[PDB]
Amino acid sequence: NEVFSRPEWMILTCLPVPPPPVRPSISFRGEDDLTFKLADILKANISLETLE
Amino acid sequence: KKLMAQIFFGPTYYQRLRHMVDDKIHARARGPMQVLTRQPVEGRSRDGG
Repeated sequence: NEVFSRPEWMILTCLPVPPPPVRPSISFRGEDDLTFKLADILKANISLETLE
Repeated sequence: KKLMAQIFFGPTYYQRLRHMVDDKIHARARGPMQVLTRQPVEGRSRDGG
């Protein structure tokens, strides 16, 4: 559906960052595994940009 | 009054199992909720729901 979908939109050019509620910090801060994965993705993107 | 039907009677060995109601009774009324989902926690010992 063109209004709400497009074949190009399937190829994600931007990854939304879930807000803090989606990634609660568990007290032991104790960031969840999803936060670590997001940090790794951001580091990879930064390294790629620096290389380019 | 004497029972109409005679009753089978006698000693027998019995064991009290660890399962007791005192530790198997729980009740919740707006207790703590999980931060992840803002829903009641699990476990009576932790005042769950």
